[PDB]
Amino acid sequence: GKLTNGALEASNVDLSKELVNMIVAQRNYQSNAQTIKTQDQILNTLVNL
Amino acid sequence: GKLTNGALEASNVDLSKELVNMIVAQRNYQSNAQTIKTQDQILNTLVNL
Amino acid sequence: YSNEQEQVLGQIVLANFANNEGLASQGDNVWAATQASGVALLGTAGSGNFGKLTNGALEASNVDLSKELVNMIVAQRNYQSNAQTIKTQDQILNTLVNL
Amino acid sequence: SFSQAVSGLNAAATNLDVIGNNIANSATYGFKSGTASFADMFAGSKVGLGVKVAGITQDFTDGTTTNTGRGLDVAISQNGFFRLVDSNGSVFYSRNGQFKLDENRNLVNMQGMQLTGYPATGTPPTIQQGANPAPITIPNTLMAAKSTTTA
Amino acid sequence: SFSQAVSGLNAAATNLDVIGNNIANSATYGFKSGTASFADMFAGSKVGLGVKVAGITQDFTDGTTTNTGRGLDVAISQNGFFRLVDSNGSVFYSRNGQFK
Amino acid sequence: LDENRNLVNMQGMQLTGYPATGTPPTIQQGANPAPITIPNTLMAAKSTTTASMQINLNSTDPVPSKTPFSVSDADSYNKKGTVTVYDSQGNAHDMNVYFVKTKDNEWAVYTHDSSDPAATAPTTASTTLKFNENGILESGGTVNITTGTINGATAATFSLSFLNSMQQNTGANNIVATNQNGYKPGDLVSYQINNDGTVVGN
Amino acid sequence: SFSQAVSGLNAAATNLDVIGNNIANSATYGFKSGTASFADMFAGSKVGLGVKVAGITQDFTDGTTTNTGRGLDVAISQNGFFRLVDSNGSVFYSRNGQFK
Repeated sequence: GKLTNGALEASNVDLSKELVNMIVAQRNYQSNAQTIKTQDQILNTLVNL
Repeated sequence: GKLTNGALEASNVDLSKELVNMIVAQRNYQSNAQTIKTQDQILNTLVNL
Repeated sequence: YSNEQEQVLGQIVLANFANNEGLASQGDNVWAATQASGVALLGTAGSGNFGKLTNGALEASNVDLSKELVNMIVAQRNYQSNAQTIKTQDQILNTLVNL
Repeated sequence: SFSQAVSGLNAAATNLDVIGNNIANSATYGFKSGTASFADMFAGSKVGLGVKVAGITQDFTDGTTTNTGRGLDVAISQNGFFRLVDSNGSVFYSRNGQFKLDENRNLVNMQGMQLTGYPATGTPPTIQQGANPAPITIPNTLMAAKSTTTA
Repeated sequence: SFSQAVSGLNAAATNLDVIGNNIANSATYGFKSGTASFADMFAGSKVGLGVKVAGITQDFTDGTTTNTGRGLDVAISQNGFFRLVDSNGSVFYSRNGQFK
Repeated sequence: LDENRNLVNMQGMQLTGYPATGTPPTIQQGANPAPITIPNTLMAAKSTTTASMQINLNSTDPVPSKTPFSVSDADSYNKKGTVTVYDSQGNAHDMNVYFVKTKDNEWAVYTHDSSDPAATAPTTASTTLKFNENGILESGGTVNITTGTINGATAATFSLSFLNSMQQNTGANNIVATNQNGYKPGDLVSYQINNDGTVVGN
Repeated sequence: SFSQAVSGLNAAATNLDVIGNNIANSATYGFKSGTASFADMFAGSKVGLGVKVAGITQDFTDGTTTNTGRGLDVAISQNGFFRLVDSNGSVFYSRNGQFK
């Protein structure tokens, strides 16, 4: 393509899209933590008989 | 169409029209956010439970 | 045209069903007919039960922001309220299994 | 013994989903907001087993007309929809007024649906109401000269 | 889940963004105002899936012909577009009547 | 509504209600309850059988100077009106009824068919109305008037009632009450339910 | 919601636009005064919905008759319009008398 002097290309990042994606990612991260806790207790009962 | 000499096109925008569309779009945005707040809130109670 | 002559190429056909609430929205903002909805029952926009049109006009979304916002708060509380039942059922079963 | 309890969560989520859908599709011209419809269940003996969902019902009542100008846009004020066809030939119905002419010079909405109507046949051209619906197109060809017969 | 809402949230941002550009483009000479059009979604169930932008639409009415007094300035009156080519050779069409 | 125009709830359970029968259909309080339906079938033409009209009269109106009765002459009669009646085929028959004064407190009424030019213009008085001293009519208000046959449509016979007529000086002749029991065939437009529980369709 | 208020906003802006256009056109030799006319909306409910613009009505009273002294110019005294045809085709109607 063509060029243009006296100008620069931006970072093409929108905080609107990232903030909503950050919230979703955090919950997904929170959620999987339940499985470890669930798997931990489900094994604690068995070893303790 | 005819080609008027020495004339230029206007901006085709009337500020009075968008100065209120901006406000209604904003109010829609906080409404969405309250949803997504509720979605985060809901997921939050269930995950901590 | 430039000959001061008027010509017609067709007319807009309208289809009103014998039963609403039977149009399953598919993909974009369109509806597809099926059973429990009746025949298409084509017609013209002038007479019959089909209403008049208006060129250069468009319909709004027929929604109320105020009604949805207040229903949002009520919906959330109901969704949290049921979560209390699950928590109660969890504790009530935990005491029995552990004796 | 969670069956009745968990059923409420699904209904509550579904109810919340519909509310979110209605507010998400705001300002859409061909939009028709829905509504939740619930139903209790009783299969045992005097013990509620939970809730059911009977389907979402849209609000067919018309909205507010807006003057956007143009010529490829019409509105409906009472009962009556539009009939649209696709490439395969299926029949679709919508209330969207947004129309455009493509390179094939057809009355098409923004998605690719062909507007249908009664074709205009005969000399002089006229619209017959007993014919099968056909796509409405605007040809670039000019009409042939007419031989005078009646004055 | 977030799907019923976040998409609409994104849609809302777009609905704002297309306005902001029009606010910024209020001084250019060949601009045409733009709005957005949306559309709902439906899964196998009868519950909505959210909303996605059906697309950005532009208006093509004619603005006022501001008089400037320059010789190499021309303005269209109805349907029409000037045609331009670049160094590479691509074809483009516009309405800006600024020439040098 | 169901696929076949039946009132039904969201679960497919058919609604019940009072069956409607009669011409015009009514509600039977003792009839066996039956499912309520809203068919879209069009009602046919309804023949005109009963009509009513009340006309106010003036006590200071002079006798017409041109005594012979004429249909195209304004002062040959006193009052002319358009009576909209319908036959068994729904065709619109507009009747021209003419009022003429012959002596004190006595009027002669004529009937003319306007939708049918083939009919003969009235020249002889159809019936006579005699008002009492106080202007209250006592008898003679029921007159049988027949339509004209056009396009293979049977003529319509209806009884016209001049009941509840007054003669006191009201200044000028005016029309306040006109109605007919026959209507042209129509099609269903919309339906609604009243607070009393019946279903009424437009 | 905002529908009533925004519709009234638009109607008032349109009326102000018409008034401004009438002020601006106070010197053209064939102008006709324009006015707005509105109407309200009422859906199946009982509460009002807003206001449209029922349309723009031109005034067709004859103005004064200035005498400039040129020969190639006329002015109509009553109902009637000059019929003109430009370039390709089309039949336009006018009342201005300045004839090139």
